Amino acid sequence: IDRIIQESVPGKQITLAHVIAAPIEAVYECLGVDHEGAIGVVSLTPNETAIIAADIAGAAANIDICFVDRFTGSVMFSGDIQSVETSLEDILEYFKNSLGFSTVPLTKS
Amino acid sequence: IDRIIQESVPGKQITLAHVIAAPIEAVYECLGVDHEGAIGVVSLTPNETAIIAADIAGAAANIDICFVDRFTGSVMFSGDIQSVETSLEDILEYFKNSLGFSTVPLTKS
Amino acid sequence: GMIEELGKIDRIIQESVPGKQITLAHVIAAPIEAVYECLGVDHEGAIGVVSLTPNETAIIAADIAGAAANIDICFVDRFTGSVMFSGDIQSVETSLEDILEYFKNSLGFSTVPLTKS
Amino acid sequence: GMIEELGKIDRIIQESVPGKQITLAHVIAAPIEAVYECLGVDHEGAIGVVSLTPNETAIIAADIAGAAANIDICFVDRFTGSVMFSGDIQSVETSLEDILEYFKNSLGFSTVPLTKS
Amino acid sequence: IDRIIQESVPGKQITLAHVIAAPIEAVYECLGVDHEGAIGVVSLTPNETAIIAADIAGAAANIDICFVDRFTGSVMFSGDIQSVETSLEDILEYFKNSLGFSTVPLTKS
Amino acid sequence: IDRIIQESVPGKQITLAHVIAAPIEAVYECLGVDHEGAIGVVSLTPNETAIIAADIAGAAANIDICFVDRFTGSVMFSGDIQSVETSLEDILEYFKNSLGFSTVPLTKS
Repeated sequence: IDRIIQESVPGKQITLAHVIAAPIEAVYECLGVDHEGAIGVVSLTPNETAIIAADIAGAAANIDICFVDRFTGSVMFSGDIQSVETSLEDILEYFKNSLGFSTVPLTKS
Repeated sequence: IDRIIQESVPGKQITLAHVIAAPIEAVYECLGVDHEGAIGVVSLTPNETAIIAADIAGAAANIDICFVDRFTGSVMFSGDIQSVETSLEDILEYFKNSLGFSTVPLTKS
Repeated sequence: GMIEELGKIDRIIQESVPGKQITLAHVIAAPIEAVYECLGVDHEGAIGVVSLTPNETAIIAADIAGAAANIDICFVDRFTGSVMFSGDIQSVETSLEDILEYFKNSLGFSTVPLTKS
Repeated sequence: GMIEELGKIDRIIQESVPGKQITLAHVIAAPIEAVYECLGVDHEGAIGVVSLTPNETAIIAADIAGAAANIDICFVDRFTGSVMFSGDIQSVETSLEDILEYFKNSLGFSTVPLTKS
Repeated sequence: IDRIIQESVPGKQITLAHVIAAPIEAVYECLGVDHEGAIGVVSLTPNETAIIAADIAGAAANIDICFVDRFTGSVMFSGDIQSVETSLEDILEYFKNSLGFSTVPLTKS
Repeated sequence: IDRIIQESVPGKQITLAHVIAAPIEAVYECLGVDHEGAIGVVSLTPNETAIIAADIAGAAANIDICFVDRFTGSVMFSGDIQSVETSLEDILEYFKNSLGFSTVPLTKS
């Protein structure tokens, strides 16, 4: 079995840019939010970029930030489906173009 | 021994999609749940996808969500064996077909 | 940067996912008093210790252990992927064997042998 | 195990150590109200955000930032390797530039460019 | 830049088997122990093996376990220098021979 | 994209051995220390070696240990610039020459 030294640094990636269009009651309940609208879910690396993603999403009409987590690199936000989708697009486009991030497709459930 | 720089990012994978058909008493007690029915257990990466899997499980079948853990990337839920298996199948199908995630088989004990 | 350039250190992206493995399935036949005290358990019998990946499989291993033999579960830890349980040596070994056989034969996970101290 | 054998998945030992890198040196010029609220800071000025490895270098970056320009440190986090600070846009950019130049030129760390939103 | 999927599992290794022969006061103070004797320090992977190492060390004459940490994979114990050294040797020999661990030399400060 | 199994173990490395010669007030305040003298900062792997580095630092020179963190693998200490530099030098020499660890230069700001 070969052995190597791995110098570990964070990559630059959005691994999830997702809208739950019509969450079930239990999902609203676990976030502690109003049981209305869609939920956007973002996974980012490095984790500090959560605050940047939350700032992009929360600037848009109809978007309320549910939480910004710099410890896990996660953002969740609420809005109508169309607002949530375009804010996910704003995040993907900013991070791809400006920070050279690897990105995933916008996904929907 | 050589040295390489590793840019660490989360992968996109379900590593466990499991039903315990007839849990022992100690296992119901560790989850704090009613001592009836089957338990479904899911391991996901990136961890934020736990909320997506919980939403699919609750919409797929008459199950009770035990917890949704975005910190560990884990979901557990309860219901009759058929209901829990339906929920696991719907998670695995959606994550594979719609998210392009790596998946595992639906496993049973 | 300078360290990387002058060291000619290469760079790769690694997508991290958990593997599927039992890395420890161990019986302490006759624990010392301090080990029983650290688990907060009765100072009698053997202790079984299991290390699993991914960590959520701890609850599956605990269920098999308790169904396999007359053991008392000490803890089931889905945060660390760990299970510990207690009982007479033969019961603890039976439970460890049943965990290894299920994970190897039904799940196809990588498994270590049963080890004893 | 069966999954590994039939998938012909190879196995390597990786000795994990931290690298030496700034992965983020970023100014939010005009934060939204919710971002100021999440940091618990005055709702005025730009925010600077730094991601460092190894995480203990957060205190070094905070010291440079505060010495470089009239900024207010929001937090210094040696557990996550993170620094955030606030001030007028030109002060926040000066502090980020001074962090990048010190880490690149004095320490030889890998560094990203200064980024703006 | 190449990209690979890393299936992460714990290795089997003792990375540290160390005796501080005559700790300074501050080191005794940080462990909350009597300011006498040497300190043995063990780093193990997987972390659950801390309990096995603590059982081997604590069985020996003169050894008191300071702490056993299954969350970090760490053990610290106290005794006279010679007892601490032979207990570190007992741990290294058990884990190398029985569990096939990679091991380091016994080190001393 | 190919897949490999990575057996993860800690490496043996000091990644930071740093003196802040004249800290700003906010930095003394974040550590909760007297606003006088230099600060030494050490990053170690495996994390248990923090206690070994703290012991060497305290025995090397007239320094005050701020914290010894075996959870993060970190040590910080305070003293006059000469004392702090002596302590960092003794840590780097011992870890390189006696433990066979990878080290970094003694760095200054």
